[PDB]
Amino acid sequence: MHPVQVIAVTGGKGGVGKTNVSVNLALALADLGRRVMLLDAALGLANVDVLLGLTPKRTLADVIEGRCELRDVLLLGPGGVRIVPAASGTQSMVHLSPMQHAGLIQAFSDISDNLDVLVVDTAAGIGDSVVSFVRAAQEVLLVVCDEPTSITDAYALIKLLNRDHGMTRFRVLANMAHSPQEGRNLFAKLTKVTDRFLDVALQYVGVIPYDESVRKAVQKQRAVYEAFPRSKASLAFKAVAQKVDSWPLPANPRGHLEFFVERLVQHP
Amino acid sequence: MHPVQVIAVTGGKGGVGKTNVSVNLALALADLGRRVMLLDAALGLANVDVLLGLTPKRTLADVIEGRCELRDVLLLGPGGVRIVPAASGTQSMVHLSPMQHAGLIQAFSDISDNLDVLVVDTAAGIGDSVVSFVRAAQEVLLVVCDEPTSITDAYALIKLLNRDHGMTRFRVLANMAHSPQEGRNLFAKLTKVTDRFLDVALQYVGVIPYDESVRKAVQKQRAVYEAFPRSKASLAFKAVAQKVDSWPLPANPRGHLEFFVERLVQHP
Amino acid sequence: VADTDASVLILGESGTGKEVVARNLHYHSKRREGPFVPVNCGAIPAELLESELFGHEKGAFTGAITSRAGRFELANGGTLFLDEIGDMPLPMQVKLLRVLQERTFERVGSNKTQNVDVRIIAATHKNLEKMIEDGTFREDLYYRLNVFPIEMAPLRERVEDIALLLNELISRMEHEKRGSIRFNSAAIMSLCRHDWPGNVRELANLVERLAIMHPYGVIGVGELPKKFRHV
Amino acid sequence: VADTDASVLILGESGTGKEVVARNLHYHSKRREGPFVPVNCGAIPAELLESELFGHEKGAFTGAITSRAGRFELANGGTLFLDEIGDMPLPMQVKLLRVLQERTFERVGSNKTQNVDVRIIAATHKNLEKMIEDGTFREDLYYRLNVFPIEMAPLRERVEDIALLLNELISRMEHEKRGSIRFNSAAIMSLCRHDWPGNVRELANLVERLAIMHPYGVIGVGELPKKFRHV
Amino acid sequence: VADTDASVLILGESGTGKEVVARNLHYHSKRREGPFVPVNCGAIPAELLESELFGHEKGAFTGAITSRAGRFELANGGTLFLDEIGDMPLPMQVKLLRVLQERTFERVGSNKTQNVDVRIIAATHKNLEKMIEDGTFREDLYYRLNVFPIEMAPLRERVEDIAL
Ligand SMILES: Nc1ncnc2c1ncn2[C@@H]1O[C@H](COP(=O)(O)OP(=O)(O)CP(=O)(O)O)[C@@H](O)[C@H]1O
Ligand SMILES: Nc1ncnc2c1ncn2[C@@H]1O[C@H](COP(=O)(O)OP(=O)(O)CP(=O)(O)O)[C@@H](O)[C@H]1O
Ligand SMILES: [Mg+2]
Ligand SMILES: [Mg+2]
Repeated sequence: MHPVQVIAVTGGKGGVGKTNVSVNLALALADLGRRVMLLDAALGLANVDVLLGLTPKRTLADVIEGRCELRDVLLLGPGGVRIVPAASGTQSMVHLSPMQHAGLIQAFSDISDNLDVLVVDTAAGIGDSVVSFVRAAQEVLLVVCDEPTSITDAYALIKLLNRDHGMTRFRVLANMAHSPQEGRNLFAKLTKVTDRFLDVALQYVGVIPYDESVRKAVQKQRAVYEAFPRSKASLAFKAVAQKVDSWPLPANPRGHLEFFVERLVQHP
Repeated sequence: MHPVQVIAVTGGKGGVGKTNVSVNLALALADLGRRVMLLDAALGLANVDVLLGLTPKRTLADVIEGRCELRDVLLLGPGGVRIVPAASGTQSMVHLSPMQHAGLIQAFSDISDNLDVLVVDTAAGIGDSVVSFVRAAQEVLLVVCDEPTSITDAYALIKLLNRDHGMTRFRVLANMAHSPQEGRNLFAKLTKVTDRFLDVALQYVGVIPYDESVRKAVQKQRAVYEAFPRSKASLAFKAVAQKVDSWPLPANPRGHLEFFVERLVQHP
Repeated sequence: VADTDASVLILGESGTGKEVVARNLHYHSKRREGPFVPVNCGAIPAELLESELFGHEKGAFTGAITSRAGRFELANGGTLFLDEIGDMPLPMQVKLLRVLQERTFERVGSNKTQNVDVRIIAATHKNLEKMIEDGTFREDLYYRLNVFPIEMAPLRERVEDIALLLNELISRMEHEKRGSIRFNSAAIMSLCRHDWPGNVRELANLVERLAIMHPYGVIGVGELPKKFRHV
Repeated sequence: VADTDASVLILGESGTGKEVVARNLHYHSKRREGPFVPVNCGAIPAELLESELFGHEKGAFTGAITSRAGRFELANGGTLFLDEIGDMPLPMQVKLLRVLQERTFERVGSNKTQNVDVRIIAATHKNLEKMIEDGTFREDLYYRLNVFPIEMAPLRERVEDIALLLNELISRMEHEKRGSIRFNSAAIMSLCRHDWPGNVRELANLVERLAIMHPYGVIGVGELPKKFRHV
Repeated sequence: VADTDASVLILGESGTGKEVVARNLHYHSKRREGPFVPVNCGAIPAELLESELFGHEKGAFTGAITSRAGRFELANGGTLFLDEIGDMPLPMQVKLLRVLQERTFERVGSNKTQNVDVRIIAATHKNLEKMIEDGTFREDLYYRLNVFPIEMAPLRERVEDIAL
């Protein structure tokens, strides 16, 4: 028994590689030796199963519609990572009430085997589902690219969270950067904007290089960590995962709704 | 007085280049000589102003919050295109009721000067706002990339619209393709899936090549059509705009809510 | 019925061509110079139907940002075609009956009464009488709308007309400029041997699909996409 | 009942013509100069029936910008016609019995009692007794109203009356210069063998439809709609 | 009032101790063996006050899986203590006056009238007269209740009692 670390991968801007970061970070953390569960919070449109080549028989639409419980929709994905699949264009998953998000987050407490890693792949945008899944996670990892639109969207998400929920600690990961100096400069620009308007704490995690092996892996419907384990992107993901494993574990519950409050209450 | 053509740029998958296609298509259609209005349907996160380098004093958040009407938020963008700006992380625009979308669509009828082009850049995903803005448009242009995730997302959007609203006609435009055969093959795959499960009409519009001039334009916060008017992407956009200008104009109103029903009723 | 001012109800199945009948009725009436305003009650959410039909003022609800005219005022001097009247909510049925009876209506969030003279042409594919029997439809509104019923017949019951419909559909594509296509006798016979649910909608959908797929071509038995060949 | 001012309960199926009976009683009694106010308890939404029947004062509810007065006060010195009283909810039934006996009622948002002198002619199409043993209708209200009952029979139980009804309908249609129709013996016999759901409204609607269809001609069995043809 | 069974109205500011006065009247009257049922009108939501005070039968509303009986029948042969009666809405005031005079009331979802013998001790902290000329409280109910008024003074007006 131990507290479970929950990582929300977000960034607001679409097409920045949130799903790739989620999947590859999950496989890398499983490689270091943790029991990892990956949740596809893109509830209306599923991409984790597409990138990993999985064809789930039961998805979360079956859980919400009540045909099955939450345990029997788990899939054993690559590297031992257990996947919670989402629906793809199901009318009962396009938009859910905050009560339904609360119920789904609370129902995850039935799982008591993962080794303090639960990676949550939020959808694009700053909508209600994204905010609900980010606020429920201990760590918030923002994937940003070196474009004005991505910086603006990340700043908007940070400003929303800080203004309306008081969040102040954010992790930033650069993706599709053509040089380490590009990632450093991107972090510098994001921090410049945030310091100019806000008072929040941004921590640089690392950089994932632009690598065409990722594109080949997506075309093959497999993960770049397992399809091309010796590529630059795979090594960057391994380094980031080593950095992520060194993050401090949660110790005290907060007042709002969050994943696995049971383990955060009884253990201390 | 004439009916106004409305073009909804969509595709479900984020980061496929919906905003770039919207802006560049609007600029090219203005180049052919039409009065074009571009609407940023990305209501929670504005990217049209970011890509075009504009800093609007007043946005649609001011319209919905009631400080100003709709005419005075228009901005004269590049090439004479009139831009309707959206908010960037405003708490009153993150999620709007269907009543608010209906009011905003209906309020556009106050504009009676554009030459039958109104381009609507919808948000990522298959959410309520995207569907509302697609259903109100005469033409639905889907931007798809040669990736399993993009094909799946576009198929999900088509399946949603066909199943729950009865649409059967869709335009498909390929983006970031490294060869014309790549665009043809991508269309073949999408039509294969749709034919295997649905009965809908997909029309191939063209292909926009992968061009780094677009990336330079995004970095410069200007449009590839005006910053690099002789690039491959600019020529492709010009060809597509010529193809789009040859589309049949609307002639009869439909029963549901749509842009400019007044012009579709009185003119016939 | 076209030369008189009476409420027409067009009964049939889905995709049987009711809008064409309504437009022909409007064009051969005294209201030829007026507008034709269609309203689909199954393509508008229940909460939006009242605002769409009646209009609203500057502020009437949490989304009204301007004052606009509804489709009754849009149809002033013409005909209002309410398609899929069966899925209209019951309160909206009551309000529509009141408007039809008193000939006056009020915008949502307003207290000014306006008079509009419109011709009502409603369309249905559901068995209304059964709906009154279950109480999901109002009998009084039914008998106000059923002054003259026109019953359309399924394409499976008028199989000998399929070729003429094909030629007519191909004909209109000459005017709306998306191409042209021709058929083979064996293909026509195979199409005639089909069940056709959603009669004219599927016929037009198939013709559009084959025109965009194979432009200026000829359609044989194997040219048809799927489930249209019959031994 | 015509010469007595007493509460009337009219029992009959939907469409039998209870409103005309109420008007005949009202205009030929001591109320002939008083207002006749008809209200349909099924038309007003259940949440607005209170404000509609009793009225309300300023700020009674969200949307009460005016002090609109109810139907009972409009019927003061006249007659109020309650149609399909059976769907009216239980608290409203208790207040109706209070109006009937204690001659008082309360507005919405008001803290005073108002006295009105009205005559209540109630109409319903449901078995009120069966509703009483189902625990849905007030039993005391039923005894208070059923002192002078009028049971209007369905047209299918008085089929030999169809010819006279056709004469009245065609006579009015001729008086208003809307045309005339004539039936032969076969058509009348075929109509007499019909079930008639919605009796008199069905008959009048059919007469209007045939006037539109066959003006100035002889109607036989062949020219009647298929649902009316019988052997 | 102790030896008379009559409706009592206790006037006083919030926190003066009206419940103990009601209990003293109840336990030292002819109701000593009867139940004492206190109800705070301001506590029950306005949409549930009908069901709470009068009860309801099966399927009365969405969520009525049981035929729970109201407070008035629980107070039959005893005393019901209405606290802050001033926020109780007008239709409830009319039905309360009906219970006071006609001794009858109706359940939710029921089509029968029930007779209960209860003693009503009403408590409020608002000027009921000013509410009468504001058109918010029933005037006839006010006369029916204010036949035996108990005015409990604030502690700031009886400061020399603080020691006791
Ligand atoms: N470092 C990198 N190098 C090369 N391609 C990369 C990359 N990171 C991401 N991509 C590409 O980005 C595209 C989208 O990736 P992904 O699906 O993970 O993004 P995303 O999940 O943010 C989109 P959405 O939020 O709309 O679901 C794919 O083509 C992927 O291969
Ligand atoms: N034709 C093209 N060639 C090369 N890169 C392109 C391209 N079109 C788009 N891109 C790249 O994709 C990025 C995203 O483009 P854009 O913002 O228009 O997409 P989008 O509308 O899908 C984002 P969202 O889904 O969040 O609204 C561009 O800034 C650029 O880096
Ligand atoms: Mg994703
Ligand atoms: Mg965009």
